[PDB]
Amino acid sequence: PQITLWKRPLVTIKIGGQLKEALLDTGADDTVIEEMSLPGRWKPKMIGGIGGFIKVRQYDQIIIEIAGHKAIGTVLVGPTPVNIIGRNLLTQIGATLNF
Amino acid sequence: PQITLWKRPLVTIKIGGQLKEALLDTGADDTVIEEMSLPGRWKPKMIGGIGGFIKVRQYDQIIIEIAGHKAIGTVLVGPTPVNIIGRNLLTQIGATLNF
Ligand SMILES: CC(C)CN(C[C@@H](O)[C@H](Cc1ccccc1)NC(=O)O[C@H]1C[C@@H]2C[C@H]3[C@H](OC[C@H]31)O2)S(=O)(=O)c1ccc2nc(NC3CC3)sc2c1
Ligand SMILES: [Cl-]
Ligand SMILES: [Cl-]
Ligand SMILES: [Cl-]
Ligand code: NA
Repeated sequence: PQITLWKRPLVTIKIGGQLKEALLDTGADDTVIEEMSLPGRWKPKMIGGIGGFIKVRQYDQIIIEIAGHKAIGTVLVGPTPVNIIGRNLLTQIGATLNF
Repeated sequence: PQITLWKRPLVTIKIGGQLKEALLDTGADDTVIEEMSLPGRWKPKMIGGIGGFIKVRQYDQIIIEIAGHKAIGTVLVGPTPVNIIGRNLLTQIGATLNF
């Protein structure tokens, strides 16, 4: 698909058996999801955004389905105001910015 | 161009006759630049994201070149960690997301 940018580029994802709405975010290195449980090992991380830093849990090797496309990668879980799909997963679904 | 996302989508912008680096950011509604001088009057705004928010100065109808493409629109100036080109200007340069 081609997604215009007149509105936020929101998509449905499936993660951890749950459906969520998330923003396709070329400005995000990593994927950051609101509080939820995920299986397996995690480690803490601090990540900076516009308003300073938040503490997150880093889960590696998490499968995800983004607007129907599967991939796998690291997911950060914590108190983000928006669920964001970052470049680490956008690459895997073949997303590009075109102009 | 077609910009893949294996690295950050950094481009050169020109604003006030000077070149700066900025992130093409589909997750940003608005364009936010580090402290600089711009002409005219400004209005107040707050913009929030990961970590919380920053207070910025809103300048309207500013001439800005993004990756060689000419735009004229709103620029927010304040203590952002990174210069961000948001959807207000990405739509002026004709950018879409594609996969
Ligand atoms: C979080 C999203 C939803 C909004 N932001 C754009 C976003 O692309 C921001 C842009 C950004 C990049 C880096 C530092 C600060 C901001 N990305 C972001 O925080 O991603 C984090 C993810 C993790 C941790 C790190 C690493 O990569 C960067 C960073 O991986 S924002 O906070 O920078 C921003 C920008 C413009 C803007 N305009 C607004 N307009 C107001 C609503 C009417 S609100 C707003 C918020
Ligand atoms: Cl990853
Ligand atoms: Cl590729
Ligand atoms: Cl604008
Ligand atoms: Na894991």
